Amino acid sequence: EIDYKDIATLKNYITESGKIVPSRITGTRAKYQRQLARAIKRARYLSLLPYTDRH
Amino acid sequence: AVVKCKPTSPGRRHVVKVVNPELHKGKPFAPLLEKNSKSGGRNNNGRITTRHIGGGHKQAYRIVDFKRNKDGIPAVVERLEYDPNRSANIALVLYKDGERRYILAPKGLKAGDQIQSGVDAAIKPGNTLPMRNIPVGSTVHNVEMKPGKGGQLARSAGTYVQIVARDGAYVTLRLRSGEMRKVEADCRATLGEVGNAEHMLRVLGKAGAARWRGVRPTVRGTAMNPVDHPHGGGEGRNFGKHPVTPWGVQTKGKKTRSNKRTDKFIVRRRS
Amino acid sequence: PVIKVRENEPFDVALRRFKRSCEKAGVLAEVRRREFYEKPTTERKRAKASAVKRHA
Amino acid sequence: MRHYEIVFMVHPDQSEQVPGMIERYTAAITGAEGKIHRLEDWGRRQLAYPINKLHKAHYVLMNVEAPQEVIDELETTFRFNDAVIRSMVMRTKHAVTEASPMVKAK
Amino acid sequence: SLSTEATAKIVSEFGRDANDTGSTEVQVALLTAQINHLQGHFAEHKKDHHSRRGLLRMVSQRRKLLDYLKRKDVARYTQLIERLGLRR
RNA sequence: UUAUUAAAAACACAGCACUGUGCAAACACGAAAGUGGACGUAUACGGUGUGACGCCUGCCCGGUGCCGGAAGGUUAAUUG
RNA sequence: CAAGCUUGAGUCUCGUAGAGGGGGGUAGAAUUCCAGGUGUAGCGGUGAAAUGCGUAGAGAUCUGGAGGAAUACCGGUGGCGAAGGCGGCCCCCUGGACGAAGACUGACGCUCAGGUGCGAAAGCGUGGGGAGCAAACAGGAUUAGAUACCCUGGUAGUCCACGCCGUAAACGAUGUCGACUUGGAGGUUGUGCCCUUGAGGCGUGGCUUCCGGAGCUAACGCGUUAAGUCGACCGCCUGGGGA
Repeated sequence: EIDYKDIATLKNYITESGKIVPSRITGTRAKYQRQLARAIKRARYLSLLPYTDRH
Repeated sequence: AVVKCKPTSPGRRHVVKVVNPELHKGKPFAPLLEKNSKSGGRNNNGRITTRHIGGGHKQAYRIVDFKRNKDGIPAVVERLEYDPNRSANIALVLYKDGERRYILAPKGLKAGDQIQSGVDAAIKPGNTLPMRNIPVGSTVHNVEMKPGKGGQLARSAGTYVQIVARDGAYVTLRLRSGEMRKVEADCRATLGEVGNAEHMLRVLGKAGAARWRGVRPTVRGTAMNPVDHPHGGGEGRNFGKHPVTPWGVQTKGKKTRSNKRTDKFIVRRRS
Repeated sequence: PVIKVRENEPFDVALRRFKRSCEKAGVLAEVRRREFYEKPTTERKRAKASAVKRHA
Repeated sequence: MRHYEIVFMVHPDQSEQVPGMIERYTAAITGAEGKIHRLEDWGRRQLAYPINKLHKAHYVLMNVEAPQEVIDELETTFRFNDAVIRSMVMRTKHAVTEASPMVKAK
Repeated sequence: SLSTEATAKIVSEFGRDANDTGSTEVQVALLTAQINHLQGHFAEHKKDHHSRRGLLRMVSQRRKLLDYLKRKDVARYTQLIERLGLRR
């Protein structure tokens, strides 16, 4: 149920520089971590999330 | 298809020919033929002005529509035909009003495809539009350099041009030579690229195969006497001089373009 | 690792915060990792050795 | 007839051409025996990074059930339309008629 | 693979019942349908070796089923190979 | 191919390479008009060398040439 | 030989996970190059240097553009694949595996000389492309010498399409298939049960990592994913060199 349009939820799993946080830090399952990575990449494409802190 | 002939003769050993089963096996469209008399490379003074031209098979000229100014009216491809006057193949198209014309056959075109010219034509190979209505980055051919003059760029087999930039009333084109040129946007171009791309893979195989195409032998300048060529004679094989044309102009490097009239359109020379 | 020196903070604490942020971002380790080419077999062997020594 | 999720951004200067674009797209989708599950006009949104030296793009979301021919025509339309600065078509497992978080925020 | 409707149609026309999905005739017919369908895919994707391995698995499985059927009852074998257009 | 003392290992050749050429093309014949190139458009055309095919084609940019560079030095008519 | 049977082997229904494969598109970061603005004497490199670039304005910084290649974070003794291998995102075509409850066929099975197919990298042929890296090559160093390590460049190549090559420490140095034999801690992926208390507990499959018992082994070690106890078939070995 992870949606790339849920930026409020996706921002909890990215650092201050926009990088995805590892599953060891947030303690999320591997399956939902993969879903989160896919959703974050899609949201980066739609310019809803930044690729980096620069641009 | 590209096929290699079996070496049943020394003249056939290296022949590599291009066969196209979709070409029309029959006579061309008569109302679009003209007499095309040979010249032997002679001008109106009767002098040889271009060497190594002469003989070859008799050829009839096909009136190819390079302007494509019949806008709005759809047309269907009847058949692809061999054209001896150019490296590309030509397509006989039939407009809805009953007119038949010859166009350069783009890549992928086949009998039964529908093409159209004009500002409202769809973006697909074979359609002709003013270059300001063509998306930047697309690959086109049969490009005009003056509006309404007729296509002059990218007409050889397999050639094409890509529009790299558009600004104001001009577009920038990357020609097959690698040169960036500016052409005003009202000029027309046909989508896609010219067919018969494997034309460059053919191998003539024997000396006579070039004679059929009207090419006479080329004598090396170093094989002549000093009175005939700057590369002169010598006892044995001697060169000892910088390579030049038969008229003494340095070849192998010396640039000969001298045209200040069209320099404003050359964005960047080839390299 | 953007650090905005907020009001009522000395320069030294801002510099130490900048260093802490740039080390938690891992930019120096990455730019030291990327300066030479590491063959795929080399990086696989290194990852395997690190995963093995992470067992104590 | 598969389900798709279409998101496309329009140039901010072309915000009033968006209703006409949506009208044409729904016409093309329902003309081919297709359905439209969800349609959301998010309006202008600040871009996370500049796209074509631009900020504040206009977002639209569509959830349609349509064959592949009309979806290919829609992708071609997006590619050739100069106002659509960015688009993305994605398949979904089933129909989605729930309001997206972008409009669920209100 | 094959859709559910095509599979049901094959099972119905080649089976002794609508539930006889395990008969040798039904299996050979399904494998032949999948091979014929894959033929068009591999005409366009000549460099897809990973899927061609599954295609050859299907071919060999159909061959073994046809051998078993011919050894078991040759009459049904002939009816099947004429109804499906086999024997090279 | 040396008509009439030389038919060859010479010339040509298919193939290869370099180089020029964006079309009013380069180039050639023309005091010029113009014509050839070509009713062709860089998978095209001209020039040069090499000479099917096979395996290959190493080092030198000091000299000469060509290409690029534009700061500086030198430098024509002109100006006075 | 004939007729059976369902437990081996397959088919169907519904779902699940996956860098499995082929095709097309697109995104951002970065390197390089081109043009311009600011700006001035250094930059680069090394153990130290020098070759190299730079007052013809380099390096630094800012703006715009071009092109190719690879996809940071996720990312993990994680996943998929017969093996080789597969890593941005999206779409199209497509193979395999697994699980739940049933229905179906009824030994249709295992292995396989010869045969065929796939087969990293390098290499070859044709046509493209070529940013970075970099055999050969050139120069600067080091050295007794330095045809090397180090430095500055740099061609093939690496990239794409189609063919060829058929080799690797192609490794788990462990052929495939099946049965049986104490355990512990994990990972990953289904599924079932219960005020579901909870991100819960208890079962039940598939794959997978580490330790270890009997046993086996020359020892090291393997140890239910065996190198233990067996069965079927195949490949291979017979002292070191020569080879």
